[PDB]
Amino acid sequence: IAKIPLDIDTSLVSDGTATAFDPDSLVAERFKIDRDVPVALQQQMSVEAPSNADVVTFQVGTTLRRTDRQQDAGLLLALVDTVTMNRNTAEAVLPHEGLTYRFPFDTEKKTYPFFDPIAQKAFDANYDGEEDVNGLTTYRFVQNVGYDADGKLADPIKYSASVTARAEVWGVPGEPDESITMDRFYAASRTFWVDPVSGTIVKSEEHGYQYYAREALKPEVTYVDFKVTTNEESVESQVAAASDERDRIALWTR
Ligand SMILES: [Xe]
Ligand SMILES: [Xe]
Ligand SMILES: [Xe]
Repeated sequence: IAKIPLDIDTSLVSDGTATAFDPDSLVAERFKIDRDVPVALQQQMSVEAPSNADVVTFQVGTTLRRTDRQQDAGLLLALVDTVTMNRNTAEAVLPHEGLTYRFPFDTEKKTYPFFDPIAQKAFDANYDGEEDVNGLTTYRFVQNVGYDADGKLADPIKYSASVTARAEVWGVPGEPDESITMDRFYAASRTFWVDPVSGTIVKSEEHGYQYYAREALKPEVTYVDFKVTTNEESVESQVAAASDERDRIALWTR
């Protein structure tokens, strides 16, 4: 019925709060962890080569920054991702699988595989109900990565990463000047609000958690624990884009 357009160029922002390690304390006497820090997650998406009649490539740059700092300070996380997807299905075709940044046209009330770029694997995005978003009826989907159905930490992803520091520097118990090596782990939970016609994700809520531990289910030191939601302006921009796409599709479909 339709193809993902080749002229997508969006910059979306999600605001929220985090507990975060201060990267500027890496060589300090004690690793500094700041609580209840305001943050902004910015996602910039642009179309790149290869894109043609069949496929579309998106380059996505994502940053998480503290908003109680000026522009040269407070960068917490940065990720660049590149994916080529089928223009008709939105499915991925470094190797990605399933949905990544959009749902298919005529999205159904069912489970979809949705890629997590840190886990480097697709996890179920389960249908969770209908909800109005700025006058548009959307389908809500929920994806858990490392958390079970009850929201308990169960299978966090171990990064392939490790950090070695004295117990006094980590701020954990230990023998005097004991050297401790901890692995980095990741777990996340996301909610997507989807326009069922165009498949556009008009709003998202994301709760990301990265920490250091000797054992996966016994987190010891937080790297980042953030919860963000797409801001009003970004939701309005996506609802407008989805609405334009829907108006165009309505002209040649039944
Ligand atoms: Xe990020
Ligand atoms: Xe660290
Ligand atoms: Xe850390």
